[PDB]
Amino acid sequence: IQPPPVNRNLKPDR
Amino acid sequence: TYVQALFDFDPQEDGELGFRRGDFIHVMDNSDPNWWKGACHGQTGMFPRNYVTAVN
Repeated sequence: IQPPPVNRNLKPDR
Repeated sequence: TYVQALFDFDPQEDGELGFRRGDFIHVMDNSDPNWWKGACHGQTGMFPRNYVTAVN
């Protein structure tokens, strides 16, 4: 069990 | 519309919503497929869709 990678280039404030 | 956190999320950028595993979040804008926006602990912010599950 492990948190998913966070994909900040997909953020909607970008 | 509610979701529950699957993992802790430690925010790194302004606008990111902090929560712990198990917390309930009120979804306010899930228009983006990747990052949802909602409220937890008296704040609004965004967080990855895949850090939560819908609940009933």
